[PDB]
Amino acid sequence: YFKLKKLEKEYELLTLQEDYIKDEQRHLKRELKRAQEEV
Amino acid sequence: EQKIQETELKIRSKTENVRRLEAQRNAL
Amino acid sequence: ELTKSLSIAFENGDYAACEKLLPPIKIELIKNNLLIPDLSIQNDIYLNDLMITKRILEVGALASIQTFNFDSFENYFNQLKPYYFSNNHKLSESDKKSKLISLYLLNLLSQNNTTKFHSELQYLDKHIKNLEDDSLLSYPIKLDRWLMEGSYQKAWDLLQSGSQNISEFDSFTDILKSAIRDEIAKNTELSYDFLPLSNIKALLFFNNEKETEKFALERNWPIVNSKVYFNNQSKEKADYEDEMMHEEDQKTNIIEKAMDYAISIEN
Amino acid sequence: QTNIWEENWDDVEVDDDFTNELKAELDRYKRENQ
Amino acid sequence: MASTAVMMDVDSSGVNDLHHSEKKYAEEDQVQELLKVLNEISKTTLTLDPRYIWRSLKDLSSLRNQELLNAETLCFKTIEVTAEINCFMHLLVQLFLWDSKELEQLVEFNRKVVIPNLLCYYNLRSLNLINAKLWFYIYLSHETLARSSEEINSDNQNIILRSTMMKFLKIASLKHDNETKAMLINLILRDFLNNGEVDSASDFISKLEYPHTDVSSSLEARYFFYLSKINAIQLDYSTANEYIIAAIRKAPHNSKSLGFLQQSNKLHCCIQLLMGDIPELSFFHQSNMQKSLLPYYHLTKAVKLGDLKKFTSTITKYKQLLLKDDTYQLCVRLRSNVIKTGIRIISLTYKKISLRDICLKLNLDSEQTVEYMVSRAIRDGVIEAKINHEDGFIETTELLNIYDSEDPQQVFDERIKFANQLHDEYLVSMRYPEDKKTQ
Amino acid sequence: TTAAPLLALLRENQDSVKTYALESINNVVDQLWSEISNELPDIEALYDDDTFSDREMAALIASKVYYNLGEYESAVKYALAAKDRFDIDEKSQFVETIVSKSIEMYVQEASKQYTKDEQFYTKDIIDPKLTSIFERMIEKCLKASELKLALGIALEGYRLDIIESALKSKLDQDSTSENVKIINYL
Repeated sequence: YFKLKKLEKEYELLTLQEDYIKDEQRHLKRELKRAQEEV
Repeated sequence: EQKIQETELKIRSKTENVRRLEAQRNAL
Repeated sequence: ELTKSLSIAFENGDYAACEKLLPPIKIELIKNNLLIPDLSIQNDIYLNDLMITKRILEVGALASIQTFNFDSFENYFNQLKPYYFSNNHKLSESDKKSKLISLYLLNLLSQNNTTKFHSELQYLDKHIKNLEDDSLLSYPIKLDRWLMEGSYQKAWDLLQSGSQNISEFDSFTDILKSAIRDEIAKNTELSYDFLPLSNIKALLFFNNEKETEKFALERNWPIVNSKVYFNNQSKEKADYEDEMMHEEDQKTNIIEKAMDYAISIEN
Repeated sequence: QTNIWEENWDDVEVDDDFTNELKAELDRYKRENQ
Repeated sequence: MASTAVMMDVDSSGVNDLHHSEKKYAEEDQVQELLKVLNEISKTTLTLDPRYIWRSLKDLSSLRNQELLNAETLCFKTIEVTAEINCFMHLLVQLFLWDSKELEQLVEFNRKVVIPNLLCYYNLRSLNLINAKLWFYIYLSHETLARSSEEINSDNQNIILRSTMMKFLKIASLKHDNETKAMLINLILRDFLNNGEVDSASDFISKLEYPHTDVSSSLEARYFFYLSKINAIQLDYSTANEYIIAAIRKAPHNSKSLGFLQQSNKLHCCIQLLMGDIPELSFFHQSNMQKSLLPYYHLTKAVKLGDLKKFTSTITKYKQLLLKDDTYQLCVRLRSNVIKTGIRIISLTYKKISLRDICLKLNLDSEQTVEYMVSRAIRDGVIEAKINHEDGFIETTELLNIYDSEDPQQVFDERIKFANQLHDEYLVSMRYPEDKKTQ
Repeated sequence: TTAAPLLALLRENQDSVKTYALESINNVVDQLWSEISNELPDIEALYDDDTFSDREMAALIASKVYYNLGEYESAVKYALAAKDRFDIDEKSQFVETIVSKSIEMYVQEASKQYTKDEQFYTKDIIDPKLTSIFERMIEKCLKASELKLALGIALEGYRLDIIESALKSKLDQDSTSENVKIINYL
């Protein structure tokens, strides 16, 4: 049970950690293309 | 007891999708 | 005890009367502990007590199948089955145990479940060692040999002559005969459109052709005088198995789509 | 058996050629009989 | 000497400490790689003898000394923990008939290793440090019995084992409690392949495949291997072969190619037989019989013709070898299947033949069974022809297509399903190089 | 051994037998549920026979099969059905598993219950069996007497009844600064 509420809970972050990225993923993806234009 | 025990293994498995996006990071 | 009473009852035939004796005796081996295969070595049960316990399974099954019950038969059989085959089970062994499974394989055979039938031959412990030495056991597969591919000639003949058919087996023999011919019926239906009513009866091994004529019409077979016809040998169209293949482009479009996503999600 | 022959389909069969001639005679011998 | 032996173990423990740090990606694969090196030094002599001292002092270490059972003595709560387990691993490893003969000593010790302070807390911790093969591989030997009487009641230890393996199937929590798993099944599978009917294989199938990645392709293939033999008398052939076609190279075995892959191949040969295909044994001539194919060749040799007599003779001769491999059950079907195969080439070529020429081939074989025998054939397809005896003319269909159908395009979806094949699996292997650059 | 008799004993009458079937079965389920996994349809119906009492045997038996089938809300339900065949102090990884399995269910339930009402837990909507066993483990958590253990649960459990009492009880108990800190910690 115990130390996880301490520990385990801190992994919700690591969930978001993914969730930070695939967002930013499309960024570079698009940031590519409109930039892929001018180059 | 083991109530929250394996609950790690949920997110403990999530360690990967990180690294995909991590692979992607470079890859992007 | 009820032990021998039924053991006498069965011994007397009278298997209807033998039937109701089983459950109480079935309540015995509960407490007698025999009915459950005893994983802890009991020293002497198998032959101390469990002897006829091993038999009452046989016996009860024997009567049940003689009374044309099958699960009961098989149930008892399933229960004999460890005492039949524990793995090692030389501790006790018996004979019609062959006959039983023989009957039961033949049952399975009639039960028209191919793999399990065969995979039971695989589940069989000693196979050929067991198998070939029992004509009863020798029926189903040799039959199956015939049966499976669809020439029944001697097989169908054999089962009329079958000593087990001649002894206890005529239960499925009847079923089987019909069970046989329905395939031939299709095989004929496959092999033939228009077949003389004689030939099909000759095929169906019938004496009256109106015997057949039922089947053909029970099959719903187009028929004129003297000849069974197949205008439609099959079920073509008929509702389900639709909306998938023809999955010409849709699936391939999705495939395309997929491939294009295999192209797109490749990003 | 050795290493690389022309391999497949498959070993075919054997005793044909002379058999043929044995018959090529017989054939023609039958055709002599013809 | 014993040093260098232990020095390996030391370095292993050194890498076990790399596990005592964390997974064990190295350490396991190290242990794996070490398990390869397990052959080299070996003995027990001062290996096990100082090992006690090297272990000294833990109770189970002294318990394992019961397995040592020798003259060791000499001299030498934390650094001793999973090492001892890892040595209990080696304790297993020790016993391959390496450093052992009768593991029935160790059988008990297996449990008395596995059960105590083991088979307990390891869920994610011990990462297939269990080798249940090595567990059972012991009993595998013992199953040379025969002897044990079974033994017992019948044979409950192996029963209990299945249950004990079940007790891991229990412990298989899908928390990554996996790798070893379907060996336990592979066991039970081959335990069915001992006496049994796998069909709870379906229930085994119901759960899973050995998911997924971390398992040795071997067992993953050895999975399929048995998983084939399911479909064997389940009478699925393709999928069975598809398992073989998922099996063979594919789990690289070369050492295990020799005795073991023949078995694999032995079954593989049977498949196309079940499918009547008879691929070219031209290679299957070699790395083969010797000890595997050639009866299958003899079968194929028959199955090319499928002359029942001549066919049967093969079996009649090789039955025991069949029997040895329990391939006997097979081929009985394929008897007329080739006879029917020939039927197709008897000249179904003519859009018919008359009855009694296509009877003639059966008038070469049997009569008016022909009716059946052809209906027996026409039954399954396997030929496409028609007849009516009213005509007594056995009418052999075109078998002719201008295809323009999806038929090849099915075979493309096949390809297409591989259009990603590594094309995707590159992206799979794109991570490893570049994300290990990030470290 | 192999379940074929017990498979056979199943349909066989005399709920006595079925008991002794289930009894013997129950013990040997663990391995042989595999064979038995096909008998579950009857076993289902068996649990639907109020005539045969013990069917909670089969229910938990099915639960054994269901873990062994990876079925849980199945298993849990029939473990929940058991109550007798089932107990928390009964120790198998399975039991520990199914409990822990059974448990998690509560949380979102409770959370979904928490969603609408925050006194949800004061009410019946959650299967009390779980809630009981939940709290019974919370009791065990109280007897574990490290209560973030209980709290972080009851945190998500949203049960102040647990929480406050866990505090209040512990309050008078000991940990002068800690009972303060335990709060703060939480």
